[PDB]
Amino acid sequence: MEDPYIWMENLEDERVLKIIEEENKRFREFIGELSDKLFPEVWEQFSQPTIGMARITKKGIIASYSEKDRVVIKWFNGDVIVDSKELEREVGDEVLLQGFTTDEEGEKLAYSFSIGGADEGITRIIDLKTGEVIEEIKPSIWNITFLKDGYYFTRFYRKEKTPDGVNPPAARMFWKDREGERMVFGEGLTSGYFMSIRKSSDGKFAIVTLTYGWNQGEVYIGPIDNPQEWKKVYSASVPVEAIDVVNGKLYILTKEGKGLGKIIAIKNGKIDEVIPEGEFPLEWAVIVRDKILAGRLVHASYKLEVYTLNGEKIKEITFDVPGSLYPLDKDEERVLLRYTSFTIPYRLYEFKDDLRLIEERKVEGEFRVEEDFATSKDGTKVHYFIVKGERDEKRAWVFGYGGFNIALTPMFFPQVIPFLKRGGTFIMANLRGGSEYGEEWHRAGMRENKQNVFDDFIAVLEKLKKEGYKVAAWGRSNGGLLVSATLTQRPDVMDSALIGYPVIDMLRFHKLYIGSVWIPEYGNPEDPKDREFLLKYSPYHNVDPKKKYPPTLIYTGLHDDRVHPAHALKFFMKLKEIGAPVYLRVETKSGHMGASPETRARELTDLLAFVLKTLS
Ligand SMILES: [Cl-]
Ligand SMILES: [Cl-]
Repeated sequence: MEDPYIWMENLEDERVLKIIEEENKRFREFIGELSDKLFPEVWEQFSQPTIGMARITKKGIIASYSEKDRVVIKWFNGDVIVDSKELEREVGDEVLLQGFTTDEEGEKLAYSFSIGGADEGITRIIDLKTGEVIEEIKPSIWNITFLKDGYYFTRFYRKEKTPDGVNPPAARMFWKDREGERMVFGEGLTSGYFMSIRKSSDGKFAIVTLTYGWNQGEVYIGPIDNPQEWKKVYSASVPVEAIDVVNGKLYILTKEGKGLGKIIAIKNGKIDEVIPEGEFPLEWAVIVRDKILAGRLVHASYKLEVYTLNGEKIKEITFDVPGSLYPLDKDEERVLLRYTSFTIPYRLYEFKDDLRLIEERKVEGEFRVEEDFATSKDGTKVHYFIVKGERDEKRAWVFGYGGFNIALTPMFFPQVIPFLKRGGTFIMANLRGGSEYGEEWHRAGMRENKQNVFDDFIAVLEKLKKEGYKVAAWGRSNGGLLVSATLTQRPDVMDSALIGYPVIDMLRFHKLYIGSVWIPEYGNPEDPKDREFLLKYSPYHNVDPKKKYPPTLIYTGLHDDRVHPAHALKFFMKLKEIGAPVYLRVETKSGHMGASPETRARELTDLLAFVLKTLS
C-alpha cells in the first residue's frame, strides 16, 4: 500500500532533517519568549526532591531521590551511598539511574544505570559498609535476589539471541555465585515470555511468575536454593501476580473471572477463593504479619483494605486527597508505600499493623481536587478528576490516555502547577481501554472498540465546553493517538490540541520499532477485517479539509526508541496540507528525564507555554 510520506520513516533522509530544523525554529520563535519566562516556575516544581524507589533492610530504609540535576541513593535520613554526580565524574559522562535493590541484611546493594543515555546499561553491586564495588555487570541485569553467597537475576534480551538460541525479545533467569553463573530457568521459552522471581516472606521459597502478553500466566514455586525442585503450581489464561507462600499456601492476585481482581490460594493443587471479586478493581495485594493489605481502586483513586489471611475484612483506610498508592518493598514486618497526587509529589507511608506517614512533599496552596462524570455516546459514565486553584479563568487542560490496561490515577504534573496559579483547571479523564474498571474496561477500548475511547474523551471535552471552558486537549503516545483522532473527528470540542509522541499511521504502526507489540490492542493492519475498523479513525487517513482546526502542537523526540517519530512527522504533513494551525517540536538532545531534568523540564515548559498562548 503506497504511502506518500514513507520516506519520513528514514530519519536520516535530508528532507526529514530539513523539516525538523525548520519547524523547531518556527516553534521556538512562537513560544520561546513565554517559555523562557515560565521556565523558572516550571523548573521549581519539576526539580524538587522526589522519592523513587525504597527498600527495607535490617539496618534501615534505603531510598532513591531526584533533586534538580542529581539523583541519589541514600540511607533514609542518613548517608548518601550513591550520587549520580559522583558517578558522572568517575565515568566522565551523563548517567541515568534506573533502579536498585539490596539484601535483607542491608550489607549488599545493587544499582543499575546507563552511561550517557546509552540504550545499554550497567549494574554494580557494592558493599554498603565500605562502598567497594564488588561487581560490575554489563549489560544491566534485573530482579536481583540475594541468597547465601550469590543471587538470582534475570536478563532481558533485546538485540541478542538468548544463550539457548531463542530470538528476542526474551528473558532468562540465572544464578550467580563465586563458582560462576548458570541459567536456572527459561530454557526453550519462545520469544514473548517474561519472568520474574521473588522470595516468600519467610525467605524459604522461590516464587517464579511467567507471563506471555495478556493471555497466559504461570506460577512456579519451590525451595529458594533449589531450582531443580521448582514446580509449576498454577496456570492461567491471563497474567497473574503471585503474592506470597505462607504455611504451605500460595496466594495469588488474579484478574480471572469478571476481570476486577480477586485473591485465591492454592494448597496441594486445590484452589480456594480468599477474597472474591468486588465492585471495584483490586490492583495489588501484599501479605504482612498475618494480614492481607490490599489496594482497591475506587473510581481511579486508591483506598486501603486490610484483611485476615482468611479474607475477612478488618479495616479500611481512605485518604484526605484522592491519590495513587503503590507498594515499594516489604519484609516480614512492614510494607513501604508510595503515595502521589496532583498537588502531592509524594508521601512515604509505612504499614505494619496500621498506616504511618514517614515523609511528605506537597505543593503549598489552596488547591481543590474534585471529581465528576461525563456521559458518553453509549451511556458509559466517564469519571474525571478536576484540579483547581483559588482562581478560575475558565481554562481547562484536559489529559487522557485510554488504552493498554493502564488506569490514569492521581499523579504530580509539575508544569500544571503554574497553570493552576494562573486560573487554570486541570482535568484527568478515565477513559475506556484503561484498567479503571477491570479487564472488561480495557477490552471495551481495544480493536473495534477503540472508537469508544475517543467517544469517552469527546464526552468530557464537550461537557467542559458547554460549561464555558476554553479547552486544551493533551495526551502522549497512545494518548497522542487519542488527541489526534479526536482532533480529526471533533475539532469543535477543543480550543487547543497537544499531541505527544503519537501513534498516527494505523496501517503501518506495526512496521516501526516496537509497534508490532501493540497489535493485540489496536488490531492487525495486514488483515482487511481489522483495516475496516482501523481506517474509520486512523488520523493519517481521516484529515478533513472541510473542518476548521484549532492550534495544534505535535511533539516527539528524534531519538525515541519506542514510538517512531515518523508518526508525528506524517500527521504534521497532513495538517500542513490543509493549512491547519499546526506546530511541530522535535526534541534533539539525547536520553530521557530520570537524571537529565533540564531538557525534560523545558519540554514541559514548552507545553505550558503553548496552552497559555493558544487559549488566549
Ligand atoms: Cl509529555
Ligand atoms: Cl520526554
